[PDB]
Amino acid sequence: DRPQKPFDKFFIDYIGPLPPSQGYLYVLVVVDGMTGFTWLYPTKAPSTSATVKSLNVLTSIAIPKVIHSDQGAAFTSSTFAEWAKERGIHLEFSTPYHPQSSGKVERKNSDIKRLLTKLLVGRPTKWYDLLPVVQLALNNTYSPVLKYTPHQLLFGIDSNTPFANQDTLDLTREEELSLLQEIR
Amino acid sequence: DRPQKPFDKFFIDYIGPLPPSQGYLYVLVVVDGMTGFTWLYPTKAPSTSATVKSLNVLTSIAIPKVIHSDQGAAFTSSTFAEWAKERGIHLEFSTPYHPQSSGKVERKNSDIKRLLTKLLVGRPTKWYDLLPVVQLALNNTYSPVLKYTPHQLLFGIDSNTPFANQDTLDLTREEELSLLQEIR
Amino acid sequence: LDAELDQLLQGHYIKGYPKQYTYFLEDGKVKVSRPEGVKIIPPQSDRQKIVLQAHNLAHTGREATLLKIANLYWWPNMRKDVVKQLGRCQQCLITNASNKASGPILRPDRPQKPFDKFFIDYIGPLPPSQGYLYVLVVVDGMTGFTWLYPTKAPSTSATVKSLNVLTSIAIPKVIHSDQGAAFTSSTFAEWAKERGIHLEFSTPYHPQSSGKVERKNSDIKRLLTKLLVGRPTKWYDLLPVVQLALNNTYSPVLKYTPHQLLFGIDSNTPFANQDTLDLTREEELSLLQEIRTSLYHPSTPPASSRSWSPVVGQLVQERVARPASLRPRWHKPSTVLKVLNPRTVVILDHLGNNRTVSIDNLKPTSHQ
Amino acid sequence: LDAELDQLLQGHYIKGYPKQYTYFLEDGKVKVSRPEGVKIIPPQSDRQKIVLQAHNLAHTGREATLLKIANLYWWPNMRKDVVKQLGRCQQCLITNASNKASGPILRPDRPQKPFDKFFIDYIGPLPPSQGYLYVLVVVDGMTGFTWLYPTKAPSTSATVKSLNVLTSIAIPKVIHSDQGAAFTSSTFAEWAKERGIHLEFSTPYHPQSSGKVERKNSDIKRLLTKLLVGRPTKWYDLLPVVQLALNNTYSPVLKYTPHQLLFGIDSNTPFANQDTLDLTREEELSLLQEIRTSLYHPSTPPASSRSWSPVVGQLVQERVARPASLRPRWHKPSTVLKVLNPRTVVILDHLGNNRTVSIDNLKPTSHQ
DNA sequence: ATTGTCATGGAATTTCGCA
DNA sequence: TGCGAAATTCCATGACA
DNA sequence: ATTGTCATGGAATTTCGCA
DNA sequence: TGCGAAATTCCATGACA
Ligand SMILES: [Mn+2]
Ligand SMILES: [Mn+2]
Ligand SMILES: [Mn+2]
Ligand SMILES: [Mn+2]
Ligand SMILES: [Mn+2]
Ligand SMILES: [Mn+2]
Ligand SMILES: [N+]
Ligand SMILES: [N+]
Ligand SMILES: [Zn+2]
Ligand SMILES: [Zn+2]
Repeated sequence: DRPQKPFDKFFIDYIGPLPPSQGYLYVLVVVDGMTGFTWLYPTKAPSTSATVKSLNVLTSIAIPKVIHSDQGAAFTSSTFAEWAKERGIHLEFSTPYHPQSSGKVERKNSDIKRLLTKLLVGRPTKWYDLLPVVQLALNNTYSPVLKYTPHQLLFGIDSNTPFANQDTLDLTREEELSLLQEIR
Repeated sequence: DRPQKPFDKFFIDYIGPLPPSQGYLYVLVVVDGMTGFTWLYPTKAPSTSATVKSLNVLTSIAIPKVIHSDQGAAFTSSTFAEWAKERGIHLEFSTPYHPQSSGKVERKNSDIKRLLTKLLVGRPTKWYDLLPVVQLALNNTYSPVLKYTPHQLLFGIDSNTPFANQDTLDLTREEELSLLQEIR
Repeated sequence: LDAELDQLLQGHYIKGYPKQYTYFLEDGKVKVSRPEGVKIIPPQSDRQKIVLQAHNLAHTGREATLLKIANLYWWPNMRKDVVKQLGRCQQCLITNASNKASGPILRPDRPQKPFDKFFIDYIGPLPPSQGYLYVLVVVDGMTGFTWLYPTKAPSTSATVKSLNVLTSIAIPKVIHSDQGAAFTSSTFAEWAKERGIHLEFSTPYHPQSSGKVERKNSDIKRLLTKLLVGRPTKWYDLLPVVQLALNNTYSPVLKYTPHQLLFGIDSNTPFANQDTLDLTREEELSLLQEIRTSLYHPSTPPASSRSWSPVVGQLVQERVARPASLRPRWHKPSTVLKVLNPRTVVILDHLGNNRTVSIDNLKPTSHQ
Repeated sequence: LDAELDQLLQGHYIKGYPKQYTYFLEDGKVKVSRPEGVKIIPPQSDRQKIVLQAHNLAHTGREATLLKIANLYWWPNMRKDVVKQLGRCQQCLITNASNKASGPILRPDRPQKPFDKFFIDYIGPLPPSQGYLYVLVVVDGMTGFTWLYPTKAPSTSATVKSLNVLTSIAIPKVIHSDQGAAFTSSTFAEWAKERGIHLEFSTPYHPQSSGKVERKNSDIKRLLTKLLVGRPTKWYDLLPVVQLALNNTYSPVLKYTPHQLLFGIDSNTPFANQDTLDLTREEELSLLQEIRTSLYHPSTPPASSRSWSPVVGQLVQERVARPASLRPRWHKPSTVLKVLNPRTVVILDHLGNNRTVSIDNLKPTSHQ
């Protein structure tokens, strides 16, 4: 078998609904399997059309051989199937209720969910503007298993934004009490 | 003494009043002394200002050393004197009632007056348009004394409009009777 | 196709496919092991489609299209098939730029006499001066002597009014102009026929062809600009001064002013030349006849290292005149009917009309 | 003057006036008999006035002014006095063209890494497509990899919105642009400082300086035109296709696509290159590091036979940016404070402000 | 059925003034 | 039959469209 | 305080296939 | 150790402003 490469496989999923931010409610999440590189796209719905609209942006930069997803409605529609067939992208579904990705991908999704919740607090409504910085953080985060960040693996260089202060990622005392206050 | 040259001396005079033609009533007449070359300019009056306006056109092509004229009001005004002084043109007047020019110039003026009257008949009113052709005729007319036309002497070449049919210039029977009819 | 490729798998020799390489079957396709790697050999019947798909990604030229194909395939003489398609791709043919220069310019003979040929043209629009917006410029080809007329428009009617005044002096054999509306109108044609004047037109969109007068426009504008420094642009009253000033200015290469070339003697203007004071007019005119014939004449410059010259029956393309945004800069290919001179041709614009056209507005169609 | 000319009439020798010629008095003026003829020798005190009157007829240069003067006068070293006046004539200095070319262009080093330097610029306006009129183009200097954003205006705000999306991927050390309103605004400056991005600006009116992106605009427009042949110019929906198409197109001189230069491996697009299928990612990234360093780099071309290079303290003139009709194309003379490189200088624009300026927008002032 | 041109000012080359 | 300086000629450069 | 670039397709040069 | 043809490299030309 040939070694794993960037663009071999993109793992996609929806997160949300979230509180409204500049009209957006969801985040489509794309993680390259080999590098762990993440792209995020705000959407108004977890629909096929929001998915296609977002993936059209990404697939103007790079096209994956395989897209992997759960069996969400957005990804199993025949429109989404027609879309992938048109681009020579093979679709791949985890069996229902049994999400399988990979260790590296699993951890990344955990990081994403946790990192979002962290800053989604105190400013539940301003996350749209924060998506850029969230991605830079996620992509310039050192990988314990590999000696390298996703940025390094994707581009083959150091980046001009290393996130040297590997952050807490856990919720402080004021945030737990005001996350229990917002969800009241 | 040095031989005579074009631009040595321009002989100017007014002819008119004529019947109105496109608003014009007079003809300023300019004849180069050495070549016999003629320029004609329609004016609305025999004034200094009409003279200056017309001579400004001519003197944008070539400037004479001397202008000769009779003692018409237009030419003896101090405005006209200021004008010539500005261009380094010396003014020269014939003594009153004794017009003297030169044989060549005298004959040319006769031709001009006669040629004008000839075509000024039957169409007393359309002479404005005819001034160009009148001048070409006058300037491509062979000079008995010299082997050459004014065109030839001025430019040193044959012209593309030779007036080979040296014309009658006298008034026919129909024209005499209709010149006696117009002047009724 | 399947026929030709079969004889190959069994190890017999086909012209084009080198015998020293080994050809096999794998995954249902004929392959070959080449220095760079293992490439698929498509059947001849598949090849046009492939070249086309590769070319169409970004409508790339020879090498950039080849490099896509060579990633997956090998077959004999691939570039030959690439070039075949480029030569048939309408979209590339009418959008790409040329990379061949025009042949070296002609230096037509100076008209032999004053009044043999006039070159005329309009300058403007200019900042309004006394209601006037344009200048008619008339340049005598032999002498350079120039006449200037302010107009309200570059119209036939204003052209005729000014030329009636100028032709009072002399009628010219020929008047050369570009294909401006003022000069191509039937009214202007009648006006010239009426007078024995032959109209000569530049090829379209090629002001180099009116170079004599275009170049004079430069001097006219340059002197006008200088005289107007730190004053409002009231140019109307200066036309007469500029006309006189330029007609009496020396050309360093000729050592004569245009006035001198026209009359053989300076008039009463500053610094009049006096060398012929002791000659008779006739002696003067004889020296002028000699001066006129011996004027410096420029020779055709060297061709550039990558120029083309038109050949009868060649496919060529005319440049689009005023191409809209995001539209091709070239017309569809057309054929050279006649080579008038190495810089001028008649083409059948495949409508098909005869057009006389400068090679500067032509490219030779690529890939034959 | 009258003093110097007197010693001459009595036959004694003055430096400058050759002794072998005979100098006399006539008509109240000192004269001399020279091969060409008899010329007046004005007193030294009259000479500036004369040169000036001759120059002013048509604001002529050296020879054409000389030829007027030599018609009437002779004195020692006339051209020296002519040139003295030309060097002081404001009107000629700011209106005449240069006749010296710029020194040969620089070929700045290719940025060493992706994201070291971005070049950005606007294309448009374009025929309206879905309400959009412009395209923001962002080109990575090392790779050529290009991003495209449709906008309604070439504004700061639209620039920021698109760059926020792009910088999601990576932040660049430097962003190079021209002095467009969108890029020089204080809002855009804050946006860059906020992110550790250094703004680099082209010298004004010198798009060669943004050559990397200007050149990419050509490819973008050229492909858009081809895809729109015989269809209405609905370009909005094609930006994404064009972006992808160009990022995956080979440069024949490099033998790489910009995508390859950025990632070291093709993605799932047609004709993907497969040479590194058996390498590990790390082996691939190591071969890419080597590929990046050994790319062809062009060298500075030969100077043209008549070029100038700037020298500190030299008088030079900046080209007027958008000169009005009948107005000078050059500013008043100014001084070279510093030679940044042979093609770039700081001048004191005699107001006096420091301006950094390309030599392409400079002429060296004539006659010292 | 038509076609580049020529002012400009440093440099290169020729001529002049003198022995 | 020669030298230094001045004069003249050469000619690339750019601008008219 | 900064700086030209690179797709294109004939031609020139190098390499390949074969003896 | 050389030949004819094919492949590759060279590079002037022009267009982005
Ligand atoms: Mn899901
Ligand atoms: Mn009278
Ligand atoms: Mn015109
Ligand atoms: Mn710009
Ligand atoms: Mn024009
Ligand atoms: Mn631009
Ligand atoms: N000719
Ligand atoms: N550099
Ligand atoms: Zn094409
Ligand atoms: Zn001046």
